[PDB]
Amino acid sequence: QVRPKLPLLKILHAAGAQGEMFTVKEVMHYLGQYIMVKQLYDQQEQHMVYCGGDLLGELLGRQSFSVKDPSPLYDMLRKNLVT
Amino acid sequence: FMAFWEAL
Repeated sequence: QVRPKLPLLKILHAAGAQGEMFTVKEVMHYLGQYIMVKQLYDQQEQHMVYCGGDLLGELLGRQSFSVKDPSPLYDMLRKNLVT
Repeated sequence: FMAFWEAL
């Protein structure tokens, strides 16, 4: 089980997550749900996520990322999940 | 999107 830091927790809650403690599988699930709630993926190139000007981009340190190269996402999670 | 995301 992991406990997200507050900015990441707010993202998960905005996507429908409840509580403070999660499995990594649950964190990944609600990050995907957040990207869809905020409509951050490109409808015409659906592996591309454009997160500039969103809190998610601020945590990632990126304007965009691809689901085919999730390395910046994993770097963020390592920094923002307390295990 | 979800087809790709759930494949991680």
